[PDB]
Amino acid sequence: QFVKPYNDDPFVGNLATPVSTSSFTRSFLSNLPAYRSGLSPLLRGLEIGMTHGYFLVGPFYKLGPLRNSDVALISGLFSSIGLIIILAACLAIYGVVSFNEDDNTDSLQTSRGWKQFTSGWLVGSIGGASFAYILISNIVFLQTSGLNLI
Amino acid sequence: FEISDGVEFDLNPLVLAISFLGWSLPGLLPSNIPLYGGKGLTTALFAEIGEHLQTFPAPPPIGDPFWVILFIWHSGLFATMIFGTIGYNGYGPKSTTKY
Amino acid sequence: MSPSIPFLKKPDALDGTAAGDIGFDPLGFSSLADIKFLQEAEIKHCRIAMLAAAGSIAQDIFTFPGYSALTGGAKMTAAHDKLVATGTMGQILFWVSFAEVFGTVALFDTLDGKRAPGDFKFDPLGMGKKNMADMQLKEIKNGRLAMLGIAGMTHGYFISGKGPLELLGNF
Amino acid sequence: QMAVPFLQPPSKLSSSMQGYAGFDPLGFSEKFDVNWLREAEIKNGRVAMLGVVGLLIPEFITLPMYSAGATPYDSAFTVPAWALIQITLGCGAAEYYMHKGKMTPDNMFDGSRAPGDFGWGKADPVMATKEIKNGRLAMLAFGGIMHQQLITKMGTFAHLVDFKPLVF
Amino acid sequence: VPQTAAWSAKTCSVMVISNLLCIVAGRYVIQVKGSGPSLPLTGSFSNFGLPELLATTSLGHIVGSGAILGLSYVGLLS
Amino acid sequence: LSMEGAGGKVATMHQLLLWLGLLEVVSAFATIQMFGGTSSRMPGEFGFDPLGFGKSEAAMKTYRLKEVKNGRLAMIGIGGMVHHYLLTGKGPLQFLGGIPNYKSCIEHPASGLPYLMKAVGPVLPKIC
Ligand code: CLA
Ligand code: KC2
Ligand SMILES: CC1=C(C#C/C(C)=C/C=C/C(C)=C/C=C/C=C(C)/C=C/C=C(\C)C#CC2=C(C)C[C@@H](O)CC2(C)C)C(C)(C)C[C@H](O)C1
Ligand SMILES: CC1=C(C#C/C(C)=C/C=C/C(C)=C/C=C/C=C(C)/C=C/C=C(\C)C#CC2=C(C)C[C@@H](O)CC2(C)C)C(C)(C)C[C@H](O)C1
Ligand SMILES: CC1=C(C#C/C(C)=C/C=C/C(C)=C/C=C/C=C(C)/C=C/C=C(C)/C=C/C2=C(C)CCCC2(C)C)C(C)(C)C[C@H](O)C1
Ligand SMILES: CC1=CCCC(C)(C)[C@H]1/C=C/C(C)=C/C=C/C(C)=C/C=C/C=C(C)/C=C/C=C(C)/C=C/C1=C(C)CCCC1(C)C
Ligand SMILES: CC1=CCCC(C)(C)[C@H]1/C=C/C(C)=C/C=C/C(C)=C/C=C/C=C(C)/C=C/C=C(C)/C=C/C1=C(C)CCCC1(C)C
Repeated sequence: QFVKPYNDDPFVGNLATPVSTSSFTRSFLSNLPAYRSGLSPLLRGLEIGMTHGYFLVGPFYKLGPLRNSDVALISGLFSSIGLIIILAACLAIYGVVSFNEDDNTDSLQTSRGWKQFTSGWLVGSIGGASFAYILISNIVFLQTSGLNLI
Repeated sequence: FEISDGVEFDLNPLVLAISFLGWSLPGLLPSNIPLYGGKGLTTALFAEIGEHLQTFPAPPPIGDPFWVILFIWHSGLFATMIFGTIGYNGYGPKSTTKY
Repeated sequence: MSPSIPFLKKPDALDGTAAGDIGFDPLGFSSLADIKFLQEAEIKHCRIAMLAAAGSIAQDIFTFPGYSALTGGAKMTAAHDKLVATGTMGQILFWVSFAEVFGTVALFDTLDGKRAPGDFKFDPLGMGKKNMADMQLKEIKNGRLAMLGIAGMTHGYFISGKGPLELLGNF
Repeated sequence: QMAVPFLQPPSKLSSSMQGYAGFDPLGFSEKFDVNWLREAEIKNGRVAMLGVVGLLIPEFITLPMYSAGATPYDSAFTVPAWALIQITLGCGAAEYYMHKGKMTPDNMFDGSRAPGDFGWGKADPVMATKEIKNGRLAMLAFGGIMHQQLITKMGTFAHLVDFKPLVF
Repeated sequence: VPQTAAWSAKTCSVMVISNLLCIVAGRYVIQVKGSGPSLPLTGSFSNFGLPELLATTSLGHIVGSGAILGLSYVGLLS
Repeated sequence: LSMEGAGGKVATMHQLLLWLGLLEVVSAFATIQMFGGTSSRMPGEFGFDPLGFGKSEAAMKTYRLKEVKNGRLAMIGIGGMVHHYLLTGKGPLQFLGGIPNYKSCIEHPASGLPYLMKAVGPVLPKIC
């Protein structure tokens, strides 16, 4: 009843399941930036990088080598920036290798589309890391994970 | 709401309410054991929630009856929720499959 | 499009027919839950909050004989506590639960679409026969105002320790 | 007229049935045999009427062979339990003989037997409504009297001359 | 240690009622009947077989023992 | 904000932030709708016009130009004011009055972003 063939195609290597083809799943996936409609590859990259560079600062800030120092947050931001640069390089090389120069009109599966996506991802990631750095440096609750209220 | 590609699901919250009451009203059955105090499972859970809200940021210490009461109450609640959704959707008023 | 928020678009789920519908739903809970369910919840909150606010004020003005002796001068939530031991709040809880059983059946009907949300057919004096729309709008408006009022009364009590009218009398 | 006017009318129930007020908010008649429900209602009401009388009269008169407790309800635990088991067995004999061995839902109403009709007398609709109303009132009143005697620990008439609070 | 009361009219009554209740219930709940005669009874108890009687009495004894021990535990029987 | 701690009496800035943040989340939804093209709202249009100055489209255009121009001027001016206050401990009207301000500089508490004045003394001149 709940599990069925994918797209009514019994011989495709997939099954239609609640996790895979439910209404909530479809809405969530179709509203994520990687799939939302109307966004340019640049805007997709911007949103995704913003979201990712934010979470990156914390692990580095609170568990890095200079975590028990007075420069822990700056060190964390710096290490996030380095990782963001490495991942932007990965994105760029993947784009140049995978996508040939034929023009499919910026569909995120084109050379131009992926270039825009990686540029937006770099900008948004650096911006999000900086925003997280500002918020952590200025709010005590984030520097102590709530152990200021104790 | 579609639980799958084309399968619809009611998702009635009254099922949740009924299952919650079905597990919680029996939970009122008091016990004089130290864990419950003198009270039942649901009442003990409410009392612990209030007691540890008074001391908000500090968590209930390991060994506090709060953790055991929480675990038992939620185990029973989830069991009753599963059984209630099964009854409402398979044995309910609009089920098709003879279960 | 929305009347309440001129610059925001009218909520899709809100048709504008319901009482107190001015297109106020910036966050979008109407899409999250069935509008009939939300309307029933809103009217239930309206009524219980109206009773709670009127009760706060009336308890400040007057206290039933004997209840004062049991309560020992406590007010608002303190009274609740004193009376839980007596079992007064226990009787209230039991009977409200008994009513809410048939409320559950009525909500089954409402979600099935057979019953209008908040319609318990309780009009013994027939005050709503003349202008049902006006009466429903008044119910919703006063209920929202009473929800916010009981919120304010309870939180002023938490701040000061005084009562709704006592705080107004002295600060 | 319907007892609960904000709820769908109970379709199974009908005016021909004694004590019909349209009061099936939770739809028991839709899930269970209505003849079974009617027979159970009449039997519970009859037992509860006799039980109210049997909770009130012992307070005044106690049989010679028995010793009375604090309340008629406590007299159940005071008296020999042989008596209680023999009451159970006599009631079983009465049930078998009354129903002619037709004690199960599938066979109880065979022969076009009106619920609650054991042939003791003719059936009058007004008298049947009287019986069912009195039985319902006696069921609720037996609950009340039994719990009053249970908690108060005093006879019902003494507790109406005193009116102490019920506390536990 | 819990209390287990000595044999008494109360214990006998509890056992007898548990057995009778389980007999009647076994009338309602036992799906398949074995193949043989039936104990000499008419009406509802018209297919009561000896194996069904034995099964209902076994369950009645289990239930009576449980109820006796539990009521002694809570102090009601004793 | 120093008095708005957990064991504090006043909640001035927190109240301001609460109400302006409700307004700002609603405006965030509005600008999202405008960006997506679903809504016909124009930039900066909140429907606030009780006195109806800009009801006429030509009047609306002239007033929009005036608003943007004065907004740019105020954007420059408030930054100037804040930096003057950080340097000299003086409000706008005082700083306007005193010209050799660095002679009559008034004391000022720390900014709350102290690191931003790090280079003022070591790298930069500190005429005071
Ligand atoms: C009215 C009659 C009556 C009364 C008053 C009682 C009263 C009592 N019975 Mg009961 N009992 C009755 C009838 C009655 N019984 C009947 C008819 C039977 C026959 C079936 C039994 C059979 C029975 C047994 C077998 C036992 C009792 C016990 C008890 C006493 C302790 C139970 C307890 O609190 O455990 C509370 C215990 C828990 C909450 C923990 C249970 C967890 C166990 C250890 C493991 C189960 C986990 C399971 C494998 C996985 C979970 C399910 C999974 C699908 C998620 C209690 C006073 C117990 C006793 O005497 O102990 C001293 C006992 O062992 N009774
Ligand atoms: C439902 C009604 C009912 C019926 C139909 C019924 C029929 C028969 C028959 C018919 C075949 C016989 C032969 C018989 C015999 C005895 N019955 Mg009995 N009896 C009923 C009710 C009670 C009650 C309430 C008590 C009781 C008792 C005794 C004693 C004990 C005497 C003693 O004290 O030694 C003996 C010998 C008393 C008891 O057990 O007292 C400890 C007691 O209180 N019976 N009884
Ligand atoms: C159903 C029905 C019927 C009915 C009925 C009934 C019983 C209807 C009852 C209606 C009631 C009780 C309505 C109550 C409204 C209360 C409000 C708006 C309170 C506002 C408080 C505010 C603003 C406040 C405040 C305050 C705050 C925040 C803080 C304080 O420091 C200060 C202050 C106190 C000023 C009847 C029986 C007639 C039959 C009919 O056929 C139909
Ligand atoms: C929208 C609307 C309405 C409205 C409204 C309202 C409330 C409108 C309010 C408009 C306001 C408050 C406009 C303020 C502009 C300020 C400027 C341009 C400041 C420049 C400062 C400078 C250049 C400076 C400086 C300086 C510096 C750098 C350092 C200082 O030491 C010296 C100095 C001072 C020289 C109304 C009510 C009509 C109704 C209508 O239906 C809807
Ligand atoms: C409340 C608070 C604080 C605060 C604060 C605040 C409110 C701070 C505000 C700071 C502001 C508003 C700074 C503005 C700087 C503007 C500049 C440099 C403009 C340059 C314009 C140029 C070069 C224009 C050139 C122009 C252009 C473009 C084109 C041609 C014309 C020409 C003239 C050339 C703190 C920081 C003290 C912290 C404290 O804990 C809390
Ligand atoms: C799945 C599940 C289960 C249980 C509940 C639970 C909530 C945990 C849930 C999981 C939730 C999860 C995983 C939440 C994670 C959230 C994350 C990672 C949020 C990230 C938010 C990012 C933000 C704001 C970024 C802000 C960035 C800004 C302004 C950047 C601005 C800038 C940019 C972009 C470029 C130029 C410079 C400038 C102007 C500074
Ligand atoms: C002592 C002893 C000796 C031998 C046998 C056994 C061991 C079993 C034992 C006997 C036990 C017995 C006889 C127990 C019987 C218990 C009884 C009769 C309990 C009754 C409880 C009654 C209750 C809840 C009533 C609640 C009714 C309500 C809300 C009604 C609500 C309402 C309705 C339905 C419609 C009108 C409006 C109103 C009034 C609001």
